[PDB]
Amino acid sequence: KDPNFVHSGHGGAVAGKKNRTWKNLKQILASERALPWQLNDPNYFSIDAPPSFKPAKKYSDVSGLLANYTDPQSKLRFSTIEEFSYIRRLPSDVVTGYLALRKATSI
Amino acid sequence: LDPSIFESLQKERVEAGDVIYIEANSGAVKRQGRCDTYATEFDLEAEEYVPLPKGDV
Amino acid sequence: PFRDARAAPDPVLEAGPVAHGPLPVPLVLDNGSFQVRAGWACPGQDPGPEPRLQFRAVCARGRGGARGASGPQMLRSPFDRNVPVNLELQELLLDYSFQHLGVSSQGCVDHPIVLTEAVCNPLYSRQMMSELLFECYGIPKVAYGIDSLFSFYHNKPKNSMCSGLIISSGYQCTHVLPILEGRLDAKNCKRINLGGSQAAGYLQRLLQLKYPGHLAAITLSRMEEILHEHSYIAEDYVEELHKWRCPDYYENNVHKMQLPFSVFNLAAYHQLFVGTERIRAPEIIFQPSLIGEEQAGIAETLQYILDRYPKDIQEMLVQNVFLTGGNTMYPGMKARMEKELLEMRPFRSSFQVQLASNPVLDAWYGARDWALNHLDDNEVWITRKEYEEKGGEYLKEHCASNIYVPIRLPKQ
Amino acid sequence: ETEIIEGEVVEIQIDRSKVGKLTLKTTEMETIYDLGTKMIESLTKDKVQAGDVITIDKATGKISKLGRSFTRARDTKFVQCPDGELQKRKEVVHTVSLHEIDVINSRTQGFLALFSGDT
Repeated sequence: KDPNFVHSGHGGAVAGKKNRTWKNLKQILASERALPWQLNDPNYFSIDAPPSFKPAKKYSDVSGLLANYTDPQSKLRFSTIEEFSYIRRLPSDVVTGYLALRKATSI
Repeated sequence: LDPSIFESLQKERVEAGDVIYIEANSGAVKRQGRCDTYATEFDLEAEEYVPLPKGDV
Repeated sequence: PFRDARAAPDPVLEAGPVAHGPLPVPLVLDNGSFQVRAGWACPGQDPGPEPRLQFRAVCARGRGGARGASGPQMLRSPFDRNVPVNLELQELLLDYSFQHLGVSSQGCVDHPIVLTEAVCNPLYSRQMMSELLFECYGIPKVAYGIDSLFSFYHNKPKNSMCSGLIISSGYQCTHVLPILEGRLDAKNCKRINLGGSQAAGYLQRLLQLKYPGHLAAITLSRMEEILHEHSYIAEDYVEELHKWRCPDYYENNVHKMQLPFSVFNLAAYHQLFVGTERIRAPEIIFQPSLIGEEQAGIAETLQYILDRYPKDIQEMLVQNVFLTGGNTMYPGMKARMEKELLEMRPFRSSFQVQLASNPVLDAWYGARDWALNHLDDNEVWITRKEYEEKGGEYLKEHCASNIYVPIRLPKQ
Repeated sequence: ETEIIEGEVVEIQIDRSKVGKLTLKTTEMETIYDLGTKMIESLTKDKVQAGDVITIDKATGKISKLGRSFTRARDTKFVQCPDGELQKRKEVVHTVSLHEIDVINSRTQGFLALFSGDT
């Protein structure tokens, strides 16, 4: 049949209260940060890109065109008069959608 | 740049991200506007934003 | 209209298509969070005849434990952020590949393998992976290398030492890999924590909020079609979206991506008009603040890693900007990249932007050509017995693999 | 080509450099704008208050106010809010006499000699 029949207990949660799989990536990184690293070493987290040095261009939510404007109520951003005529008619279900879609203040 | 051209940048009130015209004979300097990659730095600021020049440095 | 994706092909084989010549013939294994792909190295054949087993790296099993749908057939995946971090699914993912490739007879996998891994791989992940691969699968010797540098190794002129930027872009990360005389400069290499998965998830979320009238009719597995087939990366985004502002250009380019049919029917069976949406999703890797993330993106990172070198050594790596990985499938990706690069290179200076001869499969063909060329090397592979004297975090530092740090892992 | 903002100012907020935030309304849209330092030192300098109607030459930060809106004529001229969008790419035609270019070029502020007769 198969390459094995007696697969060893590698170190998932075999019978513990925790989840069956290994430690998730955040927990691998939290434990990998305990090792005797030198300042120059290729740490998997040190590969993270910088925070952006530019301010990020305002793109409109409902249409993707360049947004000059942001609404004092819905905090969506928009480019033209007819897009405001649309944004104020949206249900709050999708207003909180578009804010969360760019991880704005909406929780 | 020599320090006299830098005094001229400083009189033109130039900062990093401004679009500048320098003439190397005359020592003439003109600020032309902030580069529009910074046009989102505030939602209104009292400046004119010019697109990054489509021409030779 | 959309199509619908395939499922359940019949790529069944014998004990294995083991080639002639020397006794070992290795498996070439590519692991990434979109797809697994695997095949025998097929030595002495110039074109690889089949990169066998193209399938989505997502799996399911019965709630009574009775069956495991590991192949292309809700589901789960063993990766996080395009690194494997699993055992109980990672085994049934490997089992499916070996069972379809052919297993010889005894209680191990028959012959050596090259297994593709993350750019840097956390020491624990390679330990967990080598522990699976030596405890359960028992491979006689193993090579770990990087999808991106393998696709570069294929696209090289020669078996020669080279310098370049690998602009890689897989399912959940895109990485800029500066390389110096074949060595990956992992000291100042960088990645953006975004990729095709997050662009497809964004394109889903856009059309969900555009069409609440049928949130169930669009689905991620259909977004993967319009993201590969009809989306394109801008030559420069703030100008492309400006020509999208006028109705005449919009109507000439907005796409009739119809849903399947049973008022003009479109309230339930819309044509799903995509306009700037066929640009926005591609732009995620260039401008990740489109999805609210504060990461620098593929243009500012390329500047930030490059300007840290001496001016006289920036040239011979910008002389090989190499685009690779699933997102580089977009039409216009070369044409964008050479603009984003012209806008940051010294005024008269030359640059060269090369696209992988296949945007994605060259990771596997690269690992194939690599394994074929390195088959009979000793020092290049982790041999099975080395895992009793090195902890499984260990790496051999061959070209197209990461730096090794002299280290150990405590475990019980 | 000229960048003009125009609208009723709905609300205006300032705090310590300085940070601040302005809102405007036309008959047909609203906006909230974060202000840069050289707008803060203009909206405050020209004593702008909620219910004013203002026109801003965006490139310069000059506030051409137009009285107060009719919806705040309770508690100056009064006027209806501007129509259309807040920020207009206006096109301005302009005419200058050939003599008037000759005079602007004559002195440190030559244009006074257009009026004063010092020419």
